Amino acid sequence: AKTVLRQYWDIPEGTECHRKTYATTSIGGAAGLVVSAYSVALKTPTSFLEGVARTGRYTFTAAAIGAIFGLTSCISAQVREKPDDPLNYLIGGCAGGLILGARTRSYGIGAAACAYMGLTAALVKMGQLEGWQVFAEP
Amino acid sequence: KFYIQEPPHGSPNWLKVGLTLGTSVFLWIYLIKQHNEDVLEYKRRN
Amino acid sequence: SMVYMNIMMAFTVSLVGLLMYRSHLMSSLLCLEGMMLSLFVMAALTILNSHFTLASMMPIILLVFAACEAALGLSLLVMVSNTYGTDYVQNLNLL
Amino acid sequence: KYIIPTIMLMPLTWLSKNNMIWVNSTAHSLLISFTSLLLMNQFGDNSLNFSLLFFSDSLSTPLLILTMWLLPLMLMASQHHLSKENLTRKKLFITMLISLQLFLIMTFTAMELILFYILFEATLVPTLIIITRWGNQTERLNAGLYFLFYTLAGSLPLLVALIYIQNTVGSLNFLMLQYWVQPVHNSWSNVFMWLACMMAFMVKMPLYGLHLWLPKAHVEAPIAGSMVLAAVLLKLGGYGMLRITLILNPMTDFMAYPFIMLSLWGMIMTSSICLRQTDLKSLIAYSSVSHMALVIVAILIQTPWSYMGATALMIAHGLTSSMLFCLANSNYERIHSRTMILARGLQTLLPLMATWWLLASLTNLALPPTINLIGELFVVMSTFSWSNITIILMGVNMVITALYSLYMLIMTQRGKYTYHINNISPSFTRENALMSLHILPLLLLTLNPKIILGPLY
Amino acid sequence: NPIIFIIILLTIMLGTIIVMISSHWLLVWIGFEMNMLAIIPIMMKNHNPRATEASTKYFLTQSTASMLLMMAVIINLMFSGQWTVMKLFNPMASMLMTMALAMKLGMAPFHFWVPEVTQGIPLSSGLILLTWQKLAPMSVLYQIFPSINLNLILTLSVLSILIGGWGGLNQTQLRKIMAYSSIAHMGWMTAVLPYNPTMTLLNLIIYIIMTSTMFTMFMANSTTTTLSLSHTWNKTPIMTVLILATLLSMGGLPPLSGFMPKWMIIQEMTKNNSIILPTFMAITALLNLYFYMRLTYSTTLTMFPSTNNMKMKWQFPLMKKMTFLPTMVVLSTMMLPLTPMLSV
Amino acid sequence: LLDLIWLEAILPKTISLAQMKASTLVTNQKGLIKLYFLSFLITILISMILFNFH
Amino acid sequence: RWQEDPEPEDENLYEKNPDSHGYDKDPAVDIWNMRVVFFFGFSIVLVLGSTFVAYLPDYRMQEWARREAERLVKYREAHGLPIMESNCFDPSKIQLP
Amino acid sequence: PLAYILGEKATKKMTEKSKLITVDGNICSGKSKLAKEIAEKLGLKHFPEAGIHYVDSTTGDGKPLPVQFSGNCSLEKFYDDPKSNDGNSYRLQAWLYASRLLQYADALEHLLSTGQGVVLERSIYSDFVFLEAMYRQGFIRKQCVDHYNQVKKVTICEYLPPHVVVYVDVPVPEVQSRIQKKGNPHEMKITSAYLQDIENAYKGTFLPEMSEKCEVLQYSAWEAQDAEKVVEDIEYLKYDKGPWLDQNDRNLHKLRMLVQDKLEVLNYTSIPVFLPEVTVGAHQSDQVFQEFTELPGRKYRAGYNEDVGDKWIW
Amino acid sequence: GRQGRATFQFLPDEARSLPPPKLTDPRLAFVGFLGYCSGLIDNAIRRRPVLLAGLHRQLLYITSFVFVGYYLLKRQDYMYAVRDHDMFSYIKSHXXXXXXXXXXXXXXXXXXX
Amino acid sequence: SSLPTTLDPAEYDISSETRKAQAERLAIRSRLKREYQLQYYDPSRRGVIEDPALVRWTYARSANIYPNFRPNTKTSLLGALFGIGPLVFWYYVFKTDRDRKEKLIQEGKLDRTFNISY
Amino acid sequence: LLQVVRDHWVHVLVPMGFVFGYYLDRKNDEKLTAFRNKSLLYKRELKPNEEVTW
Amino acid sequence: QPDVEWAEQYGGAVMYPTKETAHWKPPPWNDVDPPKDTLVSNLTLN
Repeated sequence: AKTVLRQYWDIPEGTECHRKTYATTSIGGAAGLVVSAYSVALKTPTSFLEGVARTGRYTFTAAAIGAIFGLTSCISAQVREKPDDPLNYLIGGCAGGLILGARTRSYGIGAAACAYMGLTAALVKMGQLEGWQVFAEP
Repeated sequence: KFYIQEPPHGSPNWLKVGLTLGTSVFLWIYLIKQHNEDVLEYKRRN
Repeated sequence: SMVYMNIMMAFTVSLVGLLMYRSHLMSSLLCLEGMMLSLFVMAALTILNSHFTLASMMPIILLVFAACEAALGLSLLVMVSNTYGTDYVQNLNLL
Repeated sequence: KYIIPTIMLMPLTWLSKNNMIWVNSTAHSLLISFTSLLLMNQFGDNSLNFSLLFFSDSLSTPLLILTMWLLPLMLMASQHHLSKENLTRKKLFITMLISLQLFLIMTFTAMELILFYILFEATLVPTLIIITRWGNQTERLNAGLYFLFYTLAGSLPLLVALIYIQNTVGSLNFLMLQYWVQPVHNSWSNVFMWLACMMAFMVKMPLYGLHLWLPKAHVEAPIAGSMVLAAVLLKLGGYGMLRITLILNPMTDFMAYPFIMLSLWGMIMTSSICLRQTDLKSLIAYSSVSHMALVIVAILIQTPWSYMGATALMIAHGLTSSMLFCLANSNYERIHSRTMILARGLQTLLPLMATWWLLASLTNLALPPTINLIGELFVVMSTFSWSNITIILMGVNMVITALYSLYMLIMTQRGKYTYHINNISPSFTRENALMSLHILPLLLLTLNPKIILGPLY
Repeated sequence: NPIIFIIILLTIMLGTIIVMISSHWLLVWIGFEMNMLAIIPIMMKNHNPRATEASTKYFLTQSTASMLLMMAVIINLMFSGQWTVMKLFNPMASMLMTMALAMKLGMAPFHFWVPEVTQGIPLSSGLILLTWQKLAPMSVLYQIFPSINLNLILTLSVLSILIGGWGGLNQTQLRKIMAYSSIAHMGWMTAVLPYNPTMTLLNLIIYIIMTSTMFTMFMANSTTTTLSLSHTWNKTPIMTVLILATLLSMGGLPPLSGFMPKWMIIQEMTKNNSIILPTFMAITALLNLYFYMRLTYSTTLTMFPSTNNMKMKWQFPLMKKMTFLPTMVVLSTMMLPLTPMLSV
Repeated sequence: LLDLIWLEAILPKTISLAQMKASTLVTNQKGLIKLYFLSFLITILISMILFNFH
Repeated sequence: RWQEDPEPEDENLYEKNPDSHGYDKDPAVDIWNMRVVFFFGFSIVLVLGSTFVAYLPDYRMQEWARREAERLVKYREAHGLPIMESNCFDPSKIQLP
Repeated sequence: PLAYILGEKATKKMTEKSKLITVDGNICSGKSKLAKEIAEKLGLKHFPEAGIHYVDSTTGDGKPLPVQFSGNCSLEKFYDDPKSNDGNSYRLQAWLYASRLLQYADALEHLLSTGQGVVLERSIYSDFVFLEAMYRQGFIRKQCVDHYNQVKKVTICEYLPPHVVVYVDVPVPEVQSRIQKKGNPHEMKITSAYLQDIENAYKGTFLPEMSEKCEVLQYSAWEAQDAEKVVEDIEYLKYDKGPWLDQNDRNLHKLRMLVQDKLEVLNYTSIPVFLPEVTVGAHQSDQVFQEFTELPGRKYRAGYNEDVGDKWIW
Repeated sequence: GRQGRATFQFLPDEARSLPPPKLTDPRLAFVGFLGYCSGLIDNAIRRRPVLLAGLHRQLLYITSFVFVGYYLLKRQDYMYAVRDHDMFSYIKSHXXXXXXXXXXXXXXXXXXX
Repeated sequence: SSLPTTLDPAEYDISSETRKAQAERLAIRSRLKREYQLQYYDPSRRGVIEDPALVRWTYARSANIYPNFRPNTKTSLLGALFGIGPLVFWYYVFKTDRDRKEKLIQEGKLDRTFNISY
Repeated sequence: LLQVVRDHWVHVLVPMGFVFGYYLDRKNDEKLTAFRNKSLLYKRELKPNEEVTW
Repeated sequence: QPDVEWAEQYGGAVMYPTKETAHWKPPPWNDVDPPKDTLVSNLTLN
């Protein structure tokens, strides 16, 4: 939702932490439902038995990605000065991208994604400036 | 070899050959005369 | 406002009915008839209320092209029942 | 004057009879190389303009002459190879080398950033076909795939960079027009603007990271040791770094500081690996990383001394490393395996070639001033003004440059060759000609290389 | 088939003319459904089980596409009530307009039919009639370039190159590779439409010609990579050189004129303060090049497909535009960079 | 360690990821017009609620 | 087994048959190619070419500035007080504040 | 070929007293050659049996191509005494099938344009009898037969009508004595069990050929070499309710367009499936294709060539 | 940018036929080379001996690309002039949108090393 | 590196079961030697022979990059510490030298009087 | 005269191609005629000859 | 040089091996044959 994403750029302006974590899980949980919605259409064996299990493996993990990314953003805000930094939320993306190898016991896929998710999420916090726009009109 | 066992093409067409060599010249005349007309048109307008 | 809350709802219900399947391919073409029927009523109400007079011929033309698809697509359904025994969505070969 | 004689070299090969071919392609390219040395060497106070921008001019480009010098030299080396193949494919192949040299004439002459880039990427397609066909070794496709995987993923970021700069400030086109240059204020949006302009020339100019592009192209060689000279031209093809750093971003060079450091270990650790490796071509391939790393260190400092050393090194490496590949070609055409341990023994079979081995190996080191010492010494003296500690790192490289040349010599000086029944005939007349036509221009540049190291010199 | 095959083919030509020369909303509605009745007989042709399955999968997706498009036409009477093709005048009808046109084209979410429809086509003559068919929904999109929301066009253009770039990697069928390059190129089509509607028409010119050069060179019968493999030695070696000029041009390479769309699509977008999107365009375009990278190795290498049977008699196909069009498809970047003005 | 395995690895990672994510689109949904049309209902529901445009 | 592939070729002549040659096929053309036209590009471009590399192309005012500087040293020492350098390009220009 | 809307059309001034009569099933010896030569009174054109040199004889220029260039190590003398370890066996049969597909495509094109009685010596529908008999004894691998069946399923189904009249010859098991009586040193010293298996497989192959609504006629050795008896039976027996009887507008034209070009019909014959016996090597095939280009046959074009004809350049 | 006071049917406007057409231009010669190139590879796909010396239907291939290319360049010379004309007229009418700044010797920071 | 005395007459079994194993060493050695001897003393050879021991030697170093190193263990991370480590090491060396130099230019002049270079 | 045309049909094209390049690039001087006599750098009022700089 | 083993690895099936797609058999060379067996085939009256 567009309304939830606009709320995401108002909470870190202050020092609110307990409501910031819930705002990230509402995005990650909904985005987890989007990815899992296509997986239902990939022929699920035994309807409403393993189909619920297929939603349970994706939506819980993606919300937990948002939960850790939400929590570590608040830890990085309290410790050390200067609130607006690309390096400040880079560790948050690394810790949030660390549990991609928690879905399956491998510790290699999550470690490879740790640098990738850490850099891409930092670009979002780099995209607060005027020089970064995804969609434009004129 | 002498094109044994019935050759499909020996090329004494003159129907297609006459038109391909013909219409190309017809294209040449049509382009130059309009270019000569446009050269007179460019001088008359300005 | 009043009537348009039902005939638009009937269109969205038929929109679900097309894309949802229980192996029968005949029912999808039957819903394509309903889709054109729901489009016929929705067009009729917009033209008849706001007295256009000229646009009244347009749903009649729409009715012709409704039956154009719902026959030529129906003829292909018969060709499935010629190659295979009975028409089913599950019975396919393409990858 | 350099447009439509190389384009007139194209129908020459097709029209000529099957008995000739090689006699026409070489003779009608040597007189073309004579005219480049005749006309392009003239300079006024600053940069001239030969014509309107289709092909522009020269500012600090005697590197154009080097490509014209290699215009017949590639045809010299591929004589024993492609001698048993089809006559129609011989006509097809020479035109592909000509097309490479055609775009190479264009890239050095054109003083654009837009026209330069699309013809810089127009050298990629002919090399791809030249590598993936006539490759003597298996898995040559990995040398073809990674050739366009590493380069294009770094160079397509130029389209989002170059067009962005001209949309903000005037137009890049004429370059001498581009002195509307505003100093870069060092913002986070300008971080990726600098990186995208550099990363395109961080691939062809091999660092420590993203350097695997080079040795795979040399080990899985296009043709034995003949078309490798075109890959030497691709190494010096990253001369846009001289123009981008000078014009587009002079103020913000804080981001250059980590890239010098990355290339500083691209001097020691790239020379360490080049000590044990079995392939003779790979012992030139990894040495070519270090000598071209010298330029990447130099340019990012942006001091006037570094430009003098860099422009010299671009010409120095283009005639020394390519000469070493010709020595690798002469060994591969006899044994048919590039193993250094197997091919062991000079003077017992090859007496005259052993002196040419010396005049090519020792040029990697700083001999009596050829162009390599003149290239290196100005860069080392430029790094001291940058920082005093550099010569401790640079001095280790000076030791392993001796471990380049002498190790290539000693492993060929050991007189044995017991298993070898081949290599009975010493050398052909064209074989020794490659050794002369590469080294004698280096020997003539000992006297006065004023028209070699010239960015306002 | 005698005259009747030409008459059916002429009604697709006439069908798109109704779409092109139009002002009325029900007039273009007819123009789309004129094609629906006319592609299906050419889809069948050789009385195949694959042809019956492809046509039914083609119809049921594209019949629903038209009826979704007619909803947008009726909402244009619910609000405003003007039947002139210029604007949708609605934030609701614009959604049901763009998504309906996405169904007929090879855009991201409605792409699943494209590879399986292309496989079921009997001949190379029928394979053209999908690449040429994509002109009809593109012509309407050019007419209604404003009042259409960025959030549900640009997302469908970005995702289509992503799924197109990964959609041909696990495929060896020659028809399937061409079907996923279709999905890939449609992302480059609709991305221009907000940032100046121009160049979208030129992107068609480059695409339609370059796709037609492929299938006319595929007149020498080949359906897989392994069937197009036996062509280097058993068949003519000069034919492999000319297909190389069309394989490499479909991907982003500057010496060839297939870089001419990728010239202006990035250029026009960068003018309007957007850099993060054209970066995502060019990088994913390398995955589109990667299909042709492995497909060039079928022609450049030997690959050992010798086959004991050797053809002595020379091949005689149709080859109508197989000579004039590849010369323009290979080199036009140096010839006409000013053609942007001439086309639009 | 470095020059062959680790310094290469960075982009062979993206090659291995592109080849793995290729299967999630090509091999996924084996035939069935039911499976293709069921996904179309979801895409309309995303456009109406999630990626909201009225 | 391949039943078609096994046909190896190994023929390196060099000396056996032509006696004196640079390349294979046609000895009469070989002398005219490997020993004549290669060496004309070795003679003209390297010896007559060397009289253009550094030998008199004037070259970016290297010898011109010597005659220019020598007359300017004597001029600004006898008549002027500063020794040829004091301020660059800007004599009393527009100030910063 | 493409514009048939005018005067030239299928079954126009044709398909009356003109039919494809295939003389097949000669067991092992050349017995079908005598019957086909005798059947020249009713039938206008009689094509010889396809061999190793037929592919160069047709479409080329008179004289056949050499053994090295035409068929890669393929010879009829090698199949006379068939041996294991990298031999011919199957690749000659695949070349034999390609030649028999070529002669049938020419004969059917000769039937559609200008209606004439065409006599064929051993057709496509008799080829699997010649293969399976060799398979019964240890000669051909199991995987090669399945490769042949893949070609069989595609190439045959392109042709909608098989035959009109099929002639069946069943000789005595002492046919090897008749083969020894004939002046052929190569054909002699062949396996007697192979010829017996060829006659045994033909008996189970003639039944689906007769059931395919084509007029099948059986002949004996005493009935053979009769010009009057064979011709009278062909005229009296009329083909009824057969697959040959089809629509002239749709079925006949699509058949004529596919048989018009030799390359279009043989495009399905080349299979992408890799086989060790079917010649896979490209290195020696590159020089072999270059030798064909060096040969002064075609090399340059479909018709006109340098030092062969060419009256005008244009 | 987009079309305003221009209509379809007959590609050049004829009302604005004032600018001189391209006469013996290098742009015409390159399309003429492509017309020759199309007359080279037609003898390559359809097997005909010698691309340079073959059948003389190449004269049609040269003329067609020159003929179409001439009108295509005439459209180029028209459309680039109109796009420039509407740009110049927009500045002349409004004046307030396009601002002029002249005479400045502003202080800028100097970089070290 | 050898730790005690140079190993040549030290630590060996006194003609036990090792004698049967030592005789097996010459059996395989001569087996590879005899096939080498047959492909050497003929005048009609002309060409360097293969020797599969040296072909596999080159293949061991050039190839075996991704068939090997599929279990990325903690030892590979220790090798990575010698990889990225030295590159980040000089970041606290060159910057400390630069901040020493740049501060000396502005406050308390340390610049050379006869420095016309750069 | 008769043998030279057949043997050296291609041998003449490349040096003549240089002459074509020598002439075409020389003719580009007339396109760049702005400030030929103007702009104070080497400007001098010529009387015996018209247009000194090309 | 490429051999028969390289063509088998790049064989027409699914390019790269997958756990989900294994039963997906390659299509025939030209024109697929329908399952003609088990049909209506002339109805009977009593």
